[PDB]
Amino acid sequence: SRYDVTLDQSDAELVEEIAWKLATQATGRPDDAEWVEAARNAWHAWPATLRRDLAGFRRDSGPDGAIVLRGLPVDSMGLPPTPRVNGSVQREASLGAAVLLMTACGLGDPGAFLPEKNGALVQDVVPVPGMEEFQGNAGSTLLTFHNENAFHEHRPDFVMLLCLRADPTGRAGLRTACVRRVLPLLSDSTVDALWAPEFRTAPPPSFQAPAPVLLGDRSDPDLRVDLAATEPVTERAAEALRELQAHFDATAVTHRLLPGELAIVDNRVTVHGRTEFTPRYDGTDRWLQRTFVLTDLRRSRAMRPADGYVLGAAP
Ligand code: NA
Repeated sequence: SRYDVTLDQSDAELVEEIAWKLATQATGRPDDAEWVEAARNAWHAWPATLRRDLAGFRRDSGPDGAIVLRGLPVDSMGLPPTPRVNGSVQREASLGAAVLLMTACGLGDPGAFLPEKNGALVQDVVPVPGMEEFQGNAGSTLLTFHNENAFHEHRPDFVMLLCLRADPTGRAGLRTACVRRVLPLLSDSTVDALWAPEFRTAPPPSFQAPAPVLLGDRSDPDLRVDLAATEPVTERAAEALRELQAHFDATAVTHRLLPGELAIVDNRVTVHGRTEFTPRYDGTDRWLQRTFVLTDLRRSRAMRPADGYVLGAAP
């Protein structure tokens, strides 16, 4: 499958060399524009095979709206214990930051939101004691299906998750479900409901009108939904969300990520969630790093002071 790519040894070694050079030699640190520039330049040193694979995915993300790359460099011997604080981010140069920011610059540009993880471009996904029930990075209860930052006009176009350390307990898996798999299975009444402006997705409290869930083309729509946050404004809308959830559940691909695996989710067409797990809280738990990609950074300029990578309020 061209949506499941394992790097061959030659390509894996080259990307490792490139990532280490960026991580150790580039001036500044990942959130600095000069480091993102070094990452952009380093991306273009990647093997053509992988650049072609990513370009193909950007053009058409396929029936599941997701790709996984396996065999990317991660510093397993050098990895510290899994962080255990909420809001954990990667401010220092590292191999994980190098891989994520290079790939972001290949697909578009990286971006982040000031009210979420303090606008860091590379964010940790790690379980935190006391946050078990949270619908977010720090939680370990079932994470309900959603588009990332569904409320936001400039929500991520892609969400990238690089696995540093697998969940040792075997119960955690990333779940992705694409509107392309479910649209043909939905009832006419549900489809009609999802095109109507009868859903309210209010911003989270940290970020300080009724609209449709389905967007764009009738046969190949985008979608905008968060099954935790999106509120139906009518009864048919409520029924539509229940049917949509059911079909997401039935058609979702579930992935237990392993070190060196990079999952890239097309957030225009694919929702994601996560199964429940019981953290150990002993430094050995699941550790992903996450970076958002904007396919056209220019569109959010009004929200990006100094033409930076951190989106805040407009106008
Ligand atoms: Na998410």
